[PDB]
Amino acid sequence: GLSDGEWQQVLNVWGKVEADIAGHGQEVLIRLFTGHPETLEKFDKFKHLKTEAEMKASEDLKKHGTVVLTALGGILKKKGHHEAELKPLAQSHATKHKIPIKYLEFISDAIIHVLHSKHPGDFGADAQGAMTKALELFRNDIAAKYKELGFQ
Ligand code: HEM
Repeated sequence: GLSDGEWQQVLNVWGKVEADIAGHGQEVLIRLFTGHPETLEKFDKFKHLKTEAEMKASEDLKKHGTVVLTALGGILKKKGHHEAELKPLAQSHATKHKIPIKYLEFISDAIIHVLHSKHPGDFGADAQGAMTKALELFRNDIAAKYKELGFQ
């Protein structure tokens, strides 16, 4: 798990996201979709986005980014005591959306990249370490539920 000092860094970094949740969310999803086009195919409602310009112009993509980052923020503020929050997300993403755990790795990496891109020089080495550990814990607990369901 994370130390209290590490959790404090996670939630300090998260204050940057909360100042512009929609912009961070849109950029996270765009980074995921352009870097890994197969992920776009999992969204019926985003398959029509042929270009990054269409993605950036999509108000509904920005809306979903707010949904995604609001959910992640709620989980992070539990500092690892997130079973109730995480279990339904793991179950919807395995059983309904059919999201391989690899794609959650992709989006975790996308979050780290967006943080550096929007806050260059202001996302320190300790902050990246702590946020990475928090995202790894999130992914690992999802993975446990994936394994329970036998989902690949
Ligand atoms: C930080 C990681 C993620 C979080 C917090 C997150 C959160 C959410 C939430 C809260 C919803 C709506 C409620 C639900 O269906 O459970 C949702 C829907 C969805 N998620 Fe995720 N998600 C994440 C990653 C991903 C990834 C990586 C993919 C695919 C590559 C994905 C695919 C989908 C799809 C297809 C839907 C339904 C979209 C629709 O409404 O048409 N999710 N997600």
